[PDB]
Amino acid sequence: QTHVQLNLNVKHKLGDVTEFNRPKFINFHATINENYWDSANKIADLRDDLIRKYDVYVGRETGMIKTVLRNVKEDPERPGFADPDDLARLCSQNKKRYVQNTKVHPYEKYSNLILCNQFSPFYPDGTKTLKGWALSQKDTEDEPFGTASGEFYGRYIKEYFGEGGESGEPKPGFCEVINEPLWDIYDKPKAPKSSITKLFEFHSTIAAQVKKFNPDMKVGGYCTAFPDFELQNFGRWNARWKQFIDIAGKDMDFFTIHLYDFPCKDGKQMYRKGSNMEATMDMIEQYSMIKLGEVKPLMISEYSAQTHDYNRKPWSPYRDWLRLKSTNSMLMQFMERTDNICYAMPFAMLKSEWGYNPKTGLAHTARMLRRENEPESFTGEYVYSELIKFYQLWKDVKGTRVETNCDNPDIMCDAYVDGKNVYFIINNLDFKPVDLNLSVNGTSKDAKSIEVRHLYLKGGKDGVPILDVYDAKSLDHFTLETEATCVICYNFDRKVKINETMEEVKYYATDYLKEIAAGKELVFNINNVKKTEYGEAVIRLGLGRNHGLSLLPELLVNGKKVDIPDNFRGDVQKDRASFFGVIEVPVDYSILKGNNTISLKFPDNGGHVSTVTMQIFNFSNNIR
Ligand SMILES: OC[C@H]1O[C@@H](O)[C@H](O)[C@@H](O[C@@H]2O[C@H]3CO[C@@H]([C@@H]2O)[C@@H]3O)[C@H]1O
Ligand SMILES: OC[C@H]1O[C@@H](O[C@H]2[C@H]3OC[C@@H]2O[C@@H](O)[C@H]3O)[C@H](O)[C@@H](O)[C@H]1O
Ligand SMILES: [Ca+2]
Ligand SMILES: [Ca+2]
Ligand SMILES: [Ca+2]
Repeated sequence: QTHVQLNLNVKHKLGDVTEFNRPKFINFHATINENYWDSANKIADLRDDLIRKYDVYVGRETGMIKTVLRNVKEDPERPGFADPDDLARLCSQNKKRYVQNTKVHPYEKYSNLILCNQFSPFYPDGTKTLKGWALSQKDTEDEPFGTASGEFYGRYIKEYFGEGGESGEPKPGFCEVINEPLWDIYDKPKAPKSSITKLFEFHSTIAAQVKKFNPDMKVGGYCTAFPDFELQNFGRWNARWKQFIDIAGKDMDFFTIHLYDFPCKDGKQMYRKGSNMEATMDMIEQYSMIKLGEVKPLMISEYSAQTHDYNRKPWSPYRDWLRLKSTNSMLMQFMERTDNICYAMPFAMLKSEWGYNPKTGLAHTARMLRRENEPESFTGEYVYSELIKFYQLWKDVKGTRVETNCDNPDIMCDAYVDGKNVYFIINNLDFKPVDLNLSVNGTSKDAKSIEVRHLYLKGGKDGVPILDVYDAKSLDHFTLETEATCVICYNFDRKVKINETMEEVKYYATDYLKEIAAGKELVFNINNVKKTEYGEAVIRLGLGRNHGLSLLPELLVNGKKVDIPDNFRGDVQKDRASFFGVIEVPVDYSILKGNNTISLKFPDNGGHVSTVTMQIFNFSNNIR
């Protein structure tokens, strides 16, 4: 059994973040003004049900800007530039439409828009628009590559957006440069395999042009389709994200990636959830520290699962479950880094009827709504898909973060206190049910009530997701289902008193990315660590090694032996080509000091230590 402990009087502080951020986390890939809200739905006022009742935020949109780019006339004075007058005209037409759409204006308080360009025709590779012209491909001193694309983007933002309501749509919170560019440039079938670093320079040019027209706008990149750092023995890291940080890092306000699990690609299960995405995110942060001297805010503008083996099938509840389980796990992991995550958006769109292909009968694979007669036919009014269960599960969750601990790296836990209510969230990374023994410490009173919410799969493969919601007189034990999530809601007679603090600080090494040779000591240094009287600590070993190679180095911390656990967060990565993941190693707090030496010795040759980082948890008093 796994012991899960909730210390509800102990605030968990990370940087200056102490509270659950619903807009940052409980959101989806939509806008308040898409016309799909307003027709063909069983629920008459769908915004009120989805946005208001469930308290769900938006969003991200690429289609409006694409339509303007693809239809704008060319500047007669400057070949390869959008005409400023026609651009203003098209933007004005759209702005007028927004201004007249008064029913959506009260929902602006739920919206912080991520704007982004689709790859084509924004990337200036010669692709022509519907008006028969291509964005300038020049790369001169006065017209660096992407100048015309950048000017288009900057002018679009300036011309279309207003200050809310009758003044126009509020400005975006964040401007991503370009969606999944290296997928199109390098990796897709029949990709041209043009210059990778040219794309990175393009980001600097775009940022400068956007900020010429819109000085306060945050710009980011590179919006990576598949951040797969270990590939080609870390050659992929060295050619891509390393270079992007080196070239454009100083010019970006935020970094942005996409994170998709592959639960079923030609019958293989290749997950990021668990230790793999920890390694990806640690490598971005660690190298940012080395090169830039700071961690850059990270956006995850799309995440969950891509379901290859089900993507030529019609809709099913099971396909939605594949997405749900990835979303819940990834979300917990992003919550653990809330101080350095600026936005994380599960990839679920509202309706995307544009994505329905009448040739094949295939609807879009990530929708909040589906037609009543699906999967048999794409007919009938729209009703919620199973993805609504995510928003049902997370309903109400807010408040001050408090300390949890669970003694199984495959179980993730978190908790938030909102007055009299406490939300205790537990997620399973294991592929079997896990029996939990629950302890709630820090109050003298029993809860007045307990509501259990449990999201799991019934009936195995091709089964259905179930959201069980029930009241419990007590909850000392609970079986969490395979890859399942529960949210346990405790309600107390009076407001819960939070009277202690646990402050988490994450420290980075002076170096990274070291090759492993058998019996050869690798030495890392983590310095200026601040200790208090009482604390705990975790060393985070990012390892990228072929299968068959040891994940159990000899570890010395300040000359003292520290044991490495057999179990780490998530799966052993069997169907992946190699192992890439962070092994989390608890370390006795008394071994640590301000300047620390971490030594690793492996028994075999090959692979790399990608990163060594450390989390310190400092307590206000002797809370253990
Ligand atoms: O990298 C593996 C690929 O497998 C293919 O079977 C799949 O079609 C392909 O999907 C693509 O993935 C991202 C890049 O472009 C979109 C497309 O669906 C998506 O954003 C990819 O998964
Ligand atoms: O494919 C054209 C449509 O794309 C929609 O947005 C998509 C694209 O960017 C976000 C979202 O998903 C990605 O995979 C991209 O393909 C857009 O909303 C529509 O109006 C069309 O442009
Ligand atoms: Ca990409
Ligand atoms: Ca990559
Ligand atoms: Ca494990």
